[PDB]
Amino acid sequence: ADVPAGVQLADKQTLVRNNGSEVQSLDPHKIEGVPESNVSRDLFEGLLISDVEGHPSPGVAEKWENKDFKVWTFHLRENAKWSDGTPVTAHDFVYSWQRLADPNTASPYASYLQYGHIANIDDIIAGKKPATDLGVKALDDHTFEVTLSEPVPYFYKLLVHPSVSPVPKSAVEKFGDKWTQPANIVTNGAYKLKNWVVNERIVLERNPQYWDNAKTVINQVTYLPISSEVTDVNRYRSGEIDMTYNNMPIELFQKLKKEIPNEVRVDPYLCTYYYEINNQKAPFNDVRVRTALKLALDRDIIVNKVKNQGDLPAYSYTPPYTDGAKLVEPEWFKWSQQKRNEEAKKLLAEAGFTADKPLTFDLLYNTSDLHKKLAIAVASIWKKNLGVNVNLENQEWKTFLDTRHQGTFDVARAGWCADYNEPTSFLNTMLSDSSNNTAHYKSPAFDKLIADTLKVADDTQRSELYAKAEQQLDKDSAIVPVYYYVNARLVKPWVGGYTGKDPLDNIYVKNLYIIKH
Ligand SMILES: [U]
Ligand SMILES: [U]
Ligand SMILES: [U]
Ligand SMILES: [U]
Ligand SMILES: [U]
Ligand SMILES: [U]
Ligand SMILES: [U]
Ligand SMILES: [U]
Repeated sequence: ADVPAGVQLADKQTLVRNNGSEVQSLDPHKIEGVPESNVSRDLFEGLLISDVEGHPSPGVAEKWENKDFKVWTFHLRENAKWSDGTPVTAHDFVYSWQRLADPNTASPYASYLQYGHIANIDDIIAGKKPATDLGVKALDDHTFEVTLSEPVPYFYKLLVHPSVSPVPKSAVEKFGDKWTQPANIVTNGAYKLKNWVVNERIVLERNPQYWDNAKTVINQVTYLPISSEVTDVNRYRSGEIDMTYNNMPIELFQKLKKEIPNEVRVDPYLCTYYYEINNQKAPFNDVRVRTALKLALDRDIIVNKVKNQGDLPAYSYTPPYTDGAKLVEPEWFKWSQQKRNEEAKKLLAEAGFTADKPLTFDLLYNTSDLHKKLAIAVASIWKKNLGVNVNLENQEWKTFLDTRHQGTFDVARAGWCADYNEPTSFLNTMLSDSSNNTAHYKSPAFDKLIADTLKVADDTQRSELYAKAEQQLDKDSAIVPVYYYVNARLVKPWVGGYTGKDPLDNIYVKNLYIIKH
């Protein structure tokens, strides 16, 4: 943390953050969500990290070079250590990226190495070559070299993500799936794991072996798993929570802006809220049905009337303000809702649905006051506008993600936030073979458009291809875009270091500090 001249620090440097839900895991290769990544950034540190404003910056690698954007060489700082005192080396990264790639690990983020185009990853994911053929090597203990199959000028931006953080081989190998328990885990970030009580709390304590430990200020941070946004706000206002999770309750938000304006942080956020359609399950394999659902949803009611927190009506998957996005707003988005409603009704009537044999399906969401309120509103809008019936179903976070991967669903509430600020951080998840493709969308036309983006060495041609890829996605109505998020959360006045400037919201508790109060 960089504490400004003249700020008086509190004697007690502890922080309590709400984290939305119980994490899927603390293993960097088994996680895919925001709550998981929130904890992962304090415990495991990769090659690069985001600074306090979100720019990719030195992490374990103090400096790096690239040859033709294909061969990337990372110079690892000599004093990088794990919490047990042992050095962090390039061998740790070699083992770790191989483990990520290995199909036996079944990482939801195995395809992150396809997004970076690391040599031989397609063959490794497919079981054709062993994980040891991945194009990574330790040239020495402090030098990690990555070889890509084609030039990727933005490759280094990918490297702040938890899936490419190192994991300690000896603990993994010795304890298997219990390696992340507090008695066994070993970490290389600014913190170490102290306590982990499922559905209660995660408590982290400063890691004195962290190379940048002298600049860490917070000695202990607790992450809570509260999925009720009302409850989070309540325990924030009671004094227990210093930073809410960034999901705000419809019940209280308007009141909060008038009651504690200075605590209500609202900043840009590269995330999209949408209804994910299971594209492989009838009748959702019919484009007429998917298009009907997309068009009948009334974003103006949802965004400005029911939620009204500053979100923007969405017409794409990639947020339009992503670095490199130059998207074309489709003509349907400019129509009246009435006109969208008629076309929708028309498509379902065309698809064989009637008042007597209507369209009935489930709407799955992760337990939340916000998602439940939005799902009820969407259910009523779809009922009223299109005559479709929906059965709402909530599931806890971890189970919810597994259901989507399983494909044991119809429609699910969903949100995707960028892992790196470039359109492919969204678009790559809709590739036929992506491990993150829970829409189960498979389009050769879409796959080809994205494959072509690294076959040109021109930024405008690349941006035109992303725009066309979004148009392919939209034409197929793979999903139902709802709104682009704003990052809205409450932060006590004594919490220093949170700028709100990072559109990815990659917070590190090592950058924060408690002001005397
Ligand atoms: U004190
Ligand atoms: U650049
Ligand atoms: U940029
Ligand atoms: U269903
Ligand atoms: U509620
Ligand atoms: U460039
Ligand atoms: U105080
Ligand atoms: U105090």
